[PDB]
Amino acid sequence: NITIYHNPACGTSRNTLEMIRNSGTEPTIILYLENPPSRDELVKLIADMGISVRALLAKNVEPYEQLGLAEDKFTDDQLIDFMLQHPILINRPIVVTPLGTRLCRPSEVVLDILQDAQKGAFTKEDGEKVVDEAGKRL
Ligand SMILES: [Cs+]
Ligand SMILES: [Cs+]
Ligand SMILES: [Cs+]
Ligand SMILES: [Cs+]
Repeated sequence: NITIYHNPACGTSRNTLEMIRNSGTEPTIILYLENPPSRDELVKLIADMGISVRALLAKNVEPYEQLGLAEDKFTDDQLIDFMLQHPILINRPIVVTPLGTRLCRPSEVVLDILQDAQKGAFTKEDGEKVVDEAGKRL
């Protein structure tokens, strides 16, 4: 039972999706920019990811820049509500499986929560080797 909050225009997100698929399951794909999680869902996701709210914030996007989010003047809940109101602020990809939830940055973090091993070697789209045919992480 796998869900990925995906951005098809992001290489990290594409590589993570192809590793989910190479473990033998097709995930539910949520295009978070157009359908972001709700507030309770977002809070849960963050809790399950084990990271700070601030660590999920994408920098180098318009709302982060124009809202001055780089400055330490925001509570966690203010940052969560900015994420709900401006979903491009949610970094990507977020993957949820029966084993847990992770911000998969870098993409191979997803190997921690995939239940089934990669079915064969996996090489990222830019040629970076991740797992060899034997299944060893490179
Ligand atoms: Cs939602
Ligand atoms: Cs695993
Ligand atoms: Cs293998
Ligand atoms: Cs890259």
